[PDB]
Amino acid sequence: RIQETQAELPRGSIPRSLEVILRAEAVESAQAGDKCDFTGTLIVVPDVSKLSTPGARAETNSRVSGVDGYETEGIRGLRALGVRDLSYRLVFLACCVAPTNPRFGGKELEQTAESIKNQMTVKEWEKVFEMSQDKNLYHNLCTSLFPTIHGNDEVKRGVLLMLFGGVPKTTGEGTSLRGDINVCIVGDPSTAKSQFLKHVEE
Amino acid sequence: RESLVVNYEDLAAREHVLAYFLPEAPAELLQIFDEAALEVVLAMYPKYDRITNHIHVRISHLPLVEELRSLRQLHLNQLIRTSGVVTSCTGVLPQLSMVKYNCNKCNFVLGPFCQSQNQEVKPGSCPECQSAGPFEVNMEETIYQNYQRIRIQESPGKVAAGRLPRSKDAILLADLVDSCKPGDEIELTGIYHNNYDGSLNTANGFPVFATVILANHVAKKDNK
Ligand SMILES: Nc1ncnc2c1ncn2[C@@H]1O[C@H](COP(=O)(O)OP(=O)(O)O)[C@@H](O)[C@H]1O
Ligand SMILES: [Mg+2]
Ligand SMILES: [Zn+2]
Repeated sequence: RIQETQAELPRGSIPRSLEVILRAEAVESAQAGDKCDFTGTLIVVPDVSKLSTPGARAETNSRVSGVDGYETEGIRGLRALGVRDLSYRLVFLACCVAPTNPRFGGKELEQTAESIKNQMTVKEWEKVFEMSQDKNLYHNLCTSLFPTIHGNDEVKRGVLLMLFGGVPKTTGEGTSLRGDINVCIVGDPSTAKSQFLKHVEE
Repeated sequence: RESLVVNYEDLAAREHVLAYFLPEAPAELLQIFDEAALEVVLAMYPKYDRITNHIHVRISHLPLVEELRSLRQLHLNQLIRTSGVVTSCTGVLPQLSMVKYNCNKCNFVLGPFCQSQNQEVKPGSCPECQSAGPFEVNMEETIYQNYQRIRIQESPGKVAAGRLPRSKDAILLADLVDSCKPGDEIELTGIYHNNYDGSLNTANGFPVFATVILANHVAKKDNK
């Protein structure tokens, strides 16, 4: 099940949801919460749902008429004439799924560092390597992540480190060591807490 | 006349494989020959499809002349040629050929079914109302074919040692009817037939089979 993206919504409306059918090799390609592009066809699927009223229906064109004792009326008459409701619903049948905004322009696919690097293009990894070698990268990331926020440098730095996170571990006894930091901003009104959260969300 | 007489001598002289296949499986071979004769006639005469739409091929001068006392289970399903004297002959009866049925529960007319010589065609469901229930012949939309049973016994001159003449039933269809008459001495070509509905399963005795000859060609022995 997918649903309408937020930028597509008209005024006063809830996002429409349609169910897309993925087949043989596209079959695991869209995960919950993923912004995806689906290429395929919009199809109708006969759905069994009525009592809005009797609606459109199909029946034989052959002019049969039940004899006395077998009058083609009621349920026997509907069964004899092959009467069925022509009720349908729209469904997308996707031949192909792609991320809407791809991360690396090269090629998606175990997610090791080399897999991510191979996933890139040449210019993309030029940039990645460049900024990895960037002295003063910490400040540059803080400034390029929160441009419109003045001051609050520590909050920028901490939110950045949250974005990068630590290393999860497992103890021999089975204890799991948390490897990603949590940050809480406490502040007076209008000090841009919601703005930090919106920056990170977007 | 809707019937083409083919000489077996000519067929064998031209093409001997068909002639050798002909008396072993004559039901199939005669079906094929009828279809091909229809094609050749419709090619020669395009307007003849509205006359008969079925051409019968009658095989003539078959060399496999067996007298009635000599037919065995070896001969079953084979094209045989015999001779004898017609002793009885029913009237021309109408037999179902392409039978349309009425579903007498919803009155739908169930499409034409071929009537074989072997068994009664019995419809299954009605295509519309899906009733297995009773049907009836639609006798207005059915097409029929002429039917006639004759009993043919050996000519009394042939039966000789002091023994009794043997007789077989033969079935004449649709052109062969009224080609014989009680008292006629004829040459009968036909399929020695076993499998329709007569097998004595009623424990009235031994499990013996009644046999008939599906006449394919009748040739009287006299002036005209
Ligand atoms: N350096 C800053 N300090 C305080 N407020 C700022 C700063 N920069 C921008 N603002 C503005 O203050 C407004 C209130 O921010 P908001 O996060 O909505 O309030 P709150 O912090 O109460 O959730 C925002 O529109 C934001 O743009
Ligand atoms: Mg707030
Ligand atoms: Zn019916």
